[PDB]
Amino acid sequence: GPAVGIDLGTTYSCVGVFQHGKVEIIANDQGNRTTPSYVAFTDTERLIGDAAKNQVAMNPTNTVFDAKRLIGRRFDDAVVQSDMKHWPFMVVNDAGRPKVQVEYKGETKSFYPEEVSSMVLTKMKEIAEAYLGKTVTNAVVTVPAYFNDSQRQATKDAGTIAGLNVLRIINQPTAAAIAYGLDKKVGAERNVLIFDLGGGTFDVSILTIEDGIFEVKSTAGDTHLGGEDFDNRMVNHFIAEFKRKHKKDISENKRAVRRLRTACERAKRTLSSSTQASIEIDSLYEGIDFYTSITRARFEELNADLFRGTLDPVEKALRDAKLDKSQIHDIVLVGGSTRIPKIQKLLQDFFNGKELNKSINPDEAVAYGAAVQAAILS
Ligand SMILES: Nc1ncnc2c1ncn2[C@@H]1O[C@H](COP(=O)(O)OP(=O)(O)O)[C@@H](O)[C@H]1O
Ligand SMILES: [Mg+2]
Repeated sequence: GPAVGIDLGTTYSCVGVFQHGKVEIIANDQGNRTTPSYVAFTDTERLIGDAAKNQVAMNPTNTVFDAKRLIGRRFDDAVVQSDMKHWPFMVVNDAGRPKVQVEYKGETKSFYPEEVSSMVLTKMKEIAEAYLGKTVTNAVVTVPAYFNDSQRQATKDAGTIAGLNVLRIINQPTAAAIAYGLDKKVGAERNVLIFDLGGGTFDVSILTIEDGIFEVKSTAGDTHLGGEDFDNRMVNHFIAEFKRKHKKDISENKRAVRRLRTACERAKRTLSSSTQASIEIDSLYEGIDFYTSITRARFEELNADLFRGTLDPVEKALRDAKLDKSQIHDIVLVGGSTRIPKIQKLLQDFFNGKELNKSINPDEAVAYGAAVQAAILS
């Protein structure tokens, strides 16, 4: 069976395979080309991917996500301490190692973060296998450039327990560059900036490629800035609107909020191609159907400060790598949030009209690159 490339993301994962000189990003059962990094446990089953995310609103304590934030980390870790204050599922301490605790089939169980990630990895494997019609064994999995030895180990382990022979763990920025062929030798040093604005993390990496050898000169970003924050701005906006028209605050009702957030995320996606989108939610609060809409203009202004602040980490990355705007040769967009028109305008204006590399869907770029690398490695 061919070796596959797997992008194990914080919010979404994606799998691609290199066949006949072309890379194919494989779609799941629901036809999506990316699958949520979600796992859910119920009375009767274990849900993974779309099925898991599609039921979070009613099973918050038993629906796990953000496992990538825990992987390879300790319970005492300040990061873990801060983060766990925001998850509806519980994190327990098992001899210094953090574990997620859920109720599966009425019984209480706990999993190490690598076990949860292995579940998502298993889903990608069977998605590839379904498509290929053959067993998938070898794989190249990607990881952020900033992951340390423990995090890389844990990611590798998540793979082995998923029945995957991890050929190699390569950095996400490097994978993105390989997708565009920016790794080909042109007899000269090339500086490339990877702008990765995903579902929950933002990362800016500056790579220097010489003779086909990558060198991460600098990196910057924010581990808590992503498409989720954009959705939230919309949510808070609609909560206020609902209160105006119906004099009813729905903030307390967790289900109404979660359903609204789902509708916002979807509208947001439409806003990247259309200038307006409608939100049609039946019986949002009590028996009130919430029918409304948003314009791209309004969306842009709701997140103006967030979008704009995106340039700060870019300036920082530049100065650390000791380069001027003019010195970077290529700029590649990675992450689902980069499909947002305002973000593309903003970055391009910053780089004085420089063209952006974005022919490959940004949320598929890393998987795409990993597949090519998997191919050569086999
Ligand atoms: N058309 C789009 N416009 C804006 N955001 C989008 C669009 N398509 C996907 N997204 C967003 O991208 C994020 C997913 O990013 P992705 O790169 O797939 O994952 P990850 O950050 O997990 O690596 C989500 O916040 C999703 O709403
Ligand atoms: Mg990503």
